[PDB]
Amino acid sequence: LTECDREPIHIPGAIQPHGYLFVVSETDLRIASVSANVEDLLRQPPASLLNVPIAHYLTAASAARLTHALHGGDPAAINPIRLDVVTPDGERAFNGILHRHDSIVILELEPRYTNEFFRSVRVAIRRLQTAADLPTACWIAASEVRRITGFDRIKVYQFAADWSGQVIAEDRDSGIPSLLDFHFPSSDIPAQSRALYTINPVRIIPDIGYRPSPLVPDINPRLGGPIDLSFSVLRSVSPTHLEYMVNMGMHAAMSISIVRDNRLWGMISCHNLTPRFVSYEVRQACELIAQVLTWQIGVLEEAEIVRHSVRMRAIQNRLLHELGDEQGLTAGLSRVSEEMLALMGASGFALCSFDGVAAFGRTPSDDEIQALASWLSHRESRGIFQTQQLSASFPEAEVYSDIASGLLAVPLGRASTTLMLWFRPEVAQTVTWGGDPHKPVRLQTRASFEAWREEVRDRSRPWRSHEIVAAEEIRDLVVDVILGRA
Amino acid sequence: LTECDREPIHIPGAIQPHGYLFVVSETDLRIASVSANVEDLLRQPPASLLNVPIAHYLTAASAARLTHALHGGDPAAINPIRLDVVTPDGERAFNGILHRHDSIVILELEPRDESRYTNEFFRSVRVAIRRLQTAADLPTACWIAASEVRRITGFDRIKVYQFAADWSGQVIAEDRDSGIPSLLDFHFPSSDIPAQSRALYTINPVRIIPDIGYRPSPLVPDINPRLGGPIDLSFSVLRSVSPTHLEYMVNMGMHAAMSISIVRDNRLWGMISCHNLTPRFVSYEVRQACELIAQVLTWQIGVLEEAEIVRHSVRMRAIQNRLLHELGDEQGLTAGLSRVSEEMLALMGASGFALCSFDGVAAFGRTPSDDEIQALASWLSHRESRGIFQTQQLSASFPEAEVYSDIASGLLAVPLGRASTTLMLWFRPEVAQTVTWGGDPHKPVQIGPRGRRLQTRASFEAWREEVRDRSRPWRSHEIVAAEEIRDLVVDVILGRAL
Ligand SMILES: */C=C/C1=C(C)C(=O)N/C1=C\C1=NC(=C\c2[nH]c(/C=C3\NC(=O)C(C=C)=C3C)c(C)c2CCC(=O)O)/C(CCC(=O)O)=C1C
Ligand SMILES: */C=C/C1=C(C)C(=O)N/C1=C\C1=NC(=C\c2[nH]c(/C=C3\NC(=O)C(C=C)=C3C)c(C)c2CCC(=O)O)/C(CCC(=O)O)=C1C
Repeated sequence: LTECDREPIHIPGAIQPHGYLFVVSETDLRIASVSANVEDLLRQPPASLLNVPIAHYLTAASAARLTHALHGGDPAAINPIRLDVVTPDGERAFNGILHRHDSIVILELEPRYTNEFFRSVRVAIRRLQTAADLPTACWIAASEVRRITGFDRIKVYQFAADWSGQVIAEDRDSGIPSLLDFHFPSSDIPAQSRALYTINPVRIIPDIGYRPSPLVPDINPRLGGPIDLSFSVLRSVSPTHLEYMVNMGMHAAMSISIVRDNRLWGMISCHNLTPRFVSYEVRQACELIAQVLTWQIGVLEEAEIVRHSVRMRAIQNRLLHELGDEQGLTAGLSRVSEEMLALMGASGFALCSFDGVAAFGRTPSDDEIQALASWLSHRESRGIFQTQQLSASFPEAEVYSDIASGLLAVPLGRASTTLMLWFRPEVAQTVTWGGDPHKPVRLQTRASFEAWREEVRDRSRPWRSHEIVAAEEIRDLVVDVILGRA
Repeated sequence: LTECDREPIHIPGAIQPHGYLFVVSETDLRIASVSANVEDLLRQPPASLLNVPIAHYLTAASAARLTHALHGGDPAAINPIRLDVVTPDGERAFNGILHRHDSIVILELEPRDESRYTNEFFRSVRVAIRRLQTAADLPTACWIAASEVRRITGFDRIKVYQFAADWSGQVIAEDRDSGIPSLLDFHFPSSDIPAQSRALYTINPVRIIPDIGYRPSPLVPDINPRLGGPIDLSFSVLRSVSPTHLEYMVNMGMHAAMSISIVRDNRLWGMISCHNLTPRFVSYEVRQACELIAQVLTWQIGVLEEAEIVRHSVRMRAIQNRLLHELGDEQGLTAGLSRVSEEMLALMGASGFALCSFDGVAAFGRTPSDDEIQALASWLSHRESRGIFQTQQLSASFPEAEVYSDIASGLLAVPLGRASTTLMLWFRPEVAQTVTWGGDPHKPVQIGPRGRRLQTRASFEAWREEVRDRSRPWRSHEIVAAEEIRDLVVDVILGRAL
């Protein structure tokens, strides 16, 4: 497990030959380190070229652009820089991808779009923005990716709390295999890969079986440690993970992080049969989709709540009056119980006092919710508690599996414990993974990615964010009436 | 027309007889005043009920439901309240709409118009909302709110009306039943919803006139038991409205009207106006969902705006890049602009732009003469603002620009510094557009019998006008790329101190 976490993926001393790197002390822009693969391009030796002014390499026009872009700077949205390299053959040019990190400066060379193009992306974005829900937004995101990257398969993979994931949307060309609901374990994106991706959000491997060029030399020329190659686009990628890809059987891979409030939310993973490369530009457009999709994630969240303000208004009104006039509160509840229970996805709900309990629907008896309450107190919040699987973190609960696998708990008090608990019952479901996910490898890639299935119990259906808000708006009501009457 | 503005619509002495008003001195909730039409429900007469336990008129449960609602105090979202009124003739059930104002309590009773609101209804508004939220652009979204409103209120015609800088507006979306006359795109003058109306509508967002030919029951009496003045029915739903307007409506062919305000950043943005040929009433519960649609619509306007921006990062990011690299790297900034000009212009949606200092001018595209921009910029200096300036008709505020109207009626002026010495101006040329009106907008009223200024004009047929002197509207997103372009010019210029 944690052995997977421990590799340095950021320092390999190597790259991907579909491009050419350089490191520079900037003052006159002297090549402080360069990559092996350079020789096929200028036909000269390798360490010879160290401490050499880059500029005589660059057509006049080009060289000047480089220098400016460095302090060009506004707003470090200088990439890509169109360069032309002076050479033995004659006129041939590049896209240049420059960055600074750890007091050294890196420049990478990569291969070189119209009014028709922007429009393609504009409409990508429109569709995404007008998506009705999250599953649908993800799909639009997958295909618009697919459409503009020409890849055989796009997946939107979203992390679960445990850093296991699930492919929640896919789009593939006719005659390409599918991973469309598959889960995969945390081993698959180790804690370090993950954390790198949270700040470097796009990466590509245009041929998964590349010829790794190393660096002449591999040292930081101004701080003298290992070269930290994190924000290099050409940074050669862990061999571990590499065979992994011939295993899936895809001869190219790209992926764009989905980052949401600085926590990685998921990835767009992209697979093609033949090797394939697409220009920086397209990856940029991809990242801009990925971005929009991230933003949408929340607007869909706000929207889902609104869609449901209506029962809510109505129910408030009823609930209000129906509790309003009766000579008991506890009574007043019973009457609206069902529509409420129905509003929440729920089979039952309790109110546990220090001094008793009021139970409604499918719940555990009076004795044991007070047990449940007692337990709730310790948790490292006095805010809402929620889960689909109670017994995961409360093994005393495996018994209510049948009727409370899922619990929503809302305190009335600002930090008081007199609570409203909503229960939901088990719902068995079947999840499919890569292979025996109890056998994910530490060592190399596991052999197989064919569907493997597993029967989960003691778990309720997920709590939707908006049902939570209604719990709250409901506590808000019982709170008021509870107050109004002393 | 400031007299049209002076008619005080919140102090009539009457209500609309489809409902019954009250007002109560509050402890024992004794009745302090009522409307004439009360007579029809309780064969007794006004004064026989003045100052009495209102609850004497209610069932055990209703009275308490009311009383418990008197400090209901769950927001003021207690409305409507099921009241059951005891009567001579058989039993009578009302929707009760309680509110406080001018130091008193007012209660109104309106017809319950589902004896049950259902699960089918909830889904209908849910899908109304989903649609409204997934709209592609402001028009479509306006339209959606219209049809969905239409689906649940059933009125023959639903309009979305959007106000402009002068309090004229135009119908920008409409949905109607077959064979109902269309006022889509019709402009209307500010006179038609006069200032005071607008004000009330800004703080009171829904109103209905279920029959435009009603017999206004007045109130016995019209004295506030705590303030003794005339009674304020501002937030009374039942409030008999201006008769000026009432005539507007027969003159319009519609014997019922409901309208929900669209209120955005505490300014009246527009109205959803609903019209039916023959009278119609719709229940409190139904108006409330309409208001809910409007609010979803109100919010959606901004999401739409934001969305329109995001959609345009790409030309932007591009021009940004080509710019940085192409424009720094040419040995003039002037020279740089020269190049990226058309794309810029194209992104800007503009025929021309310049960069005048106090000490020079750099013009690109089709612009005014240098002398003429040099003067624009002086004038721009006296304005009391230092931010973006925008007009579709420059000559309206700067009449000396009439001359260049043909090539710059629209100006988007954006300052480099906070010191507004040197600015980047974008030009757009007058454009022909033909717009159509309610009636002639040049006599928006006529003198009524006895010599006053309150008659609605006789007709709302298309009147058309050719307008040639105003440019294309400056769009929110366009302004943004201007700001962004500015930001780039700045770096170069800064970068190049020396
Ligand atoms: C503990 C070693 C590893 C096991 C076992 C394993 O399965 N992976 C292991 C290490 C790494 N994976 C790296 C990158 C990476 N992994 C994925 C995994 C997926 N690709 C998919 O398409 C899906 C699901 C549909 C999954 C779960 C991706 C997308 C990536 C990023 C690159 C890409 O595939 O496009 C990785 C990082 C190496 C590095 O970046 O240097 C390691 C170490
Ligand atoms: C200055 C005298 C008035 C003229 C002339 C006039 O046209 N209106 C005048 C006064 C009032 N109008 C009132 C309410 C009101 N007006 C409108 C106007 C429109 N309705 C439409 O559908 C369109 C265009 C398609 C327009 C321009 C509306 C919508 C309303 C609100 C009621 C409704 O929905 O019909 C008014 C207020 C009376 C009150 O509320 O007491 C006054 C005084």
